[PDB]
Amino acid sequence: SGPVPSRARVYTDVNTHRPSEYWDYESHVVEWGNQDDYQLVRKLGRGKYSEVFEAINITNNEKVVVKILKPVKKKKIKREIKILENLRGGPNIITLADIVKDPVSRTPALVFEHVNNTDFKQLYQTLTDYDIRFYMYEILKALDYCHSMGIMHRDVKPHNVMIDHEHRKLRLIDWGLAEFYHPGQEYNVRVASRYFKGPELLVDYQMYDYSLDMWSLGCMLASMIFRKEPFFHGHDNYDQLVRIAKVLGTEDLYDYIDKYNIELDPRFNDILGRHSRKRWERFVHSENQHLVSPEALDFLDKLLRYDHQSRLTAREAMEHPYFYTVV
Amino acid sequence: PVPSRARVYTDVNTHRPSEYWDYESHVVEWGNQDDYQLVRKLGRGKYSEVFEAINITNNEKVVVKILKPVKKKKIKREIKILENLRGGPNIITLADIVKDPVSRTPALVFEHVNNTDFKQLYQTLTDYDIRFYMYEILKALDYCHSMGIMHRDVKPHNVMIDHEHRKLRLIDWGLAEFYHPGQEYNVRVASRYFKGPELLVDYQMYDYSLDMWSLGCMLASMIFRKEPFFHGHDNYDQLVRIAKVLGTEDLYDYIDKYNIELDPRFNDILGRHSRKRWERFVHSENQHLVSPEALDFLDKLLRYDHQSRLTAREAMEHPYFYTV
Ligand SMILES: CCc1ccccc1-c1ccc(CNCCc2nc3cccc([N+](=O)O)c3[nH]2)cc1Cl
Ligand SMILES: CCc1ccccc1-c1ccc(CNCCc2nc3cccc([N+](=O)O)c3[nH]2)cc1Cl
Repeated sequence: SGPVPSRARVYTDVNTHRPSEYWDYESHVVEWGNQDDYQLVRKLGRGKYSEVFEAINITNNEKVVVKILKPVKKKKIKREIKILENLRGGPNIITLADIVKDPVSRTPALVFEHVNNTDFKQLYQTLTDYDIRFYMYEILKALDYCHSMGIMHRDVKPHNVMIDHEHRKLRLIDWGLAEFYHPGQEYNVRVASRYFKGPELLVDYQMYDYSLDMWSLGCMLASMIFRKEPFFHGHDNYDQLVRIAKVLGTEDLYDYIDKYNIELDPRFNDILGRHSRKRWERFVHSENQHLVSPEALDFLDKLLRYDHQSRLTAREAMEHPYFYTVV
Repeated sequence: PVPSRARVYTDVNTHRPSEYWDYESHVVEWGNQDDYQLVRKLGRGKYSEVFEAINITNNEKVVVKILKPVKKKKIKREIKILENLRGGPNIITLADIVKDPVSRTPALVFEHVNNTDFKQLYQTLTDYDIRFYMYEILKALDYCHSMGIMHRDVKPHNVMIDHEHRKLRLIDWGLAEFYHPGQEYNVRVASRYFKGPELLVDYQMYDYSLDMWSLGCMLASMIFRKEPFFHGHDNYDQLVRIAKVLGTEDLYDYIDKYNIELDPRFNDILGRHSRKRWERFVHSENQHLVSPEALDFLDKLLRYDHQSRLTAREAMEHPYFYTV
């Protein structure tokens, strides 16, 4: 008969009850302004099909961020623009300020609010237990907001979280893989970055939801509190599930695939093996014990679960004792 | 023109960091309006509509103000001021800042207020009631002035009263601004009947004392049962109506003192007028609200010279309030 259907435990019908205007990005009309009002200063990063720059707005002498997009897929550009317009002004969401094209190149470009990114390489050596709790709570405010707006980010990872530590400011960026949640919809599993992909993507279960972002957030928490980067170090997408099974165990993996009647790809036959369920306390060492606590391990255990339905939602996560010390 | 500054809270914003008063640099976090269900329309103002609503997460009634985004800088200003004053005595409480997912229209969520009708209070009000509520307004004004803010739109429409619970709230901070000594402000503020002489003669270096003139106009209308007290038909005529009570002599002394150049539009309409005695406005229908203390207090608020008017602090110490 095929796989068993599934739906989100929260914000299930938020898009169903809204007019098509909100979610039908293919029908959205994009107004491209003149890029002559912005002067490019320096390159910040170079991603797949995009380059990010620091720039200056000549009309008010203010710094901005300009993302120049390689127009490989026009439908994908309309999707990112519509999502950014819908989320504009939301808590800890990057703020879209303008949509422009250079007069001669006609290359699509997005203009955002400036963020003064601190170099993290020196920062994780000085980070405290409070700092991790504080910034994890800021990420959860962004996730509960975008999920309430019927949007899944689908690429949560440290590269997509900008922090200005001096001002204690955090922003969730790069909404290029984000999508609108419709119950019963089958999505493409080729999303997120390898180390952050949820088990649903790795076993080809297409009827996933906001809970995918909660797995990716758990991977980030485990790498920070244990000082192990990345936490699940796969070398390919099949090996990535084996790395997860070496921690969570193979017994609970079979319960997951049986609950949803998922057919395991034959490529897992010779590599999966048999693995015991490990205790989270086994990852504690002298270099990371100052970031670990019973509360932190209980919270991590409630995020890193095979069953997407059993993971905490962003709102449930915000009520956990791990955050009792934050404002 | 001659430079002027406030007699109180002069440098309160000067000694605070830039974050406090630089509203243009303030980051506004717009939440999801899906947590609120609109019930009914309460009122419709210029560039705003006020609705009674219910917060679905705690089953509590709230007030939701939907703003027409005519000027984005003005929205940031009102929000920053409401955030700075949040929780202050008799100040409307900002509870949330939201936008509807499809319309993206800016909206402010406030505490609920069960207002008693203004046209209904007017008949059963006593001398004590006027003294009590005037003191409640003074608590809000001394607080916002101490916080370096001038309301600039003090009028009865902006004061909500729950008479059953004896609760008062100063609302509509859309025209409010931060006071900086020596700053020149826009004179196109406040409602016609409540505009101070400084606004009418185009004197831009005004302060917190503007709010004390407006409060004076409110007191005069209540004790004398004359609404409004100064009934101008346009901004130029408004100055003539004040001149009919305070006289044209003291107006020229005010003008000369600050080297104000009178607009030529006043040439054929201002005329010559005598200074009237406050006792002349007492009649059979209002004598139960008038007293020597009330007239002395009123005389100390309604003065052309903004520097000579009582401060909210000085006003709170007047014998008129000895019974509250
Ligand atoms: C490590 C995961 C984690 C777990 C728990 C709490 C915080 C974090 C975290 C969160 C964020 C960062 C800092 N990430 C910066 C990523 C970044 N910095 C940039 C700088 C310039 C451009 C960038 N771009 O993507 O275009 C860019 N992207 C560092 C860390 Cl340590
Ligand atoms: C006895 C106090 C007093 C002393 C001196 C002069 C006037 C009064 C007075 C007399 C009546 C009122 C009541 N004004 C209500 C105005 C109002 N009622 C509303 C009801 C609904 C919405 C409103 N809004 O503007 O958003 C709104 N605004 C307030 C006051 Cl302060």
